[PDB]
Amino acid sequence: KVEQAVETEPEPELRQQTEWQSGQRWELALGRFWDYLRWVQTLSEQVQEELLSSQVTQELRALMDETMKELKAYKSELEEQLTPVAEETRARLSKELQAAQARLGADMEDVCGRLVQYRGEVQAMLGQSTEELRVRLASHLRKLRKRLLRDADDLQKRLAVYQAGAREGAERGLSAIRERLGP
Repeated sequence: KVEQAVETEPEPELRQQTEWQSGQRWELALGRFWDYLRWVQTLSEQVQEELLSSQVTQELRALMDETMKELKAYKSELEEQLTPVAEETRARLSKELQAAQARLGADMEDVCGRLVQYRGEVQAMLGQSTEELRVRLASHLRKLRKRLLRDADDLQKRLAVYQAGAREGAERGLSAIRERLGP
């Protein structure tokens, strides 16, 4: 159930048109946050002043707000359709998209939570060691930035195929939205 050479039959152009029709709306919000959240990877003195307070946490909070506002806004419109497939390709992407959306949102939500978490324990001591917290945060956060990156890119592929929209076959296919669990 993969679009390897079977999609090139029904005209693979649908993939090229979708990428352009995407609009880069939702991809813009997250895209700008992708570099922002990953920027904290520095773990340098800069993170010490950003973590000590609700700085980094404040930023990440917005990132999840935009990507969620843009995704839900575009998702609703796409709800009227369900990619020009709905057979064997859409079925597979249906479950994949649901897993990608829950991932990006899960990892991103864990990022802000981890920062504020590791901070509370750090600020509780301060006078104590400064490496133990630097080695941990760098590691824990590292996994959050890595996975989130893989989920973000994968989520763009699924959401890209959903933006295509069929026409009549989708007009009666609420399955798409039914899986999105959104308005």
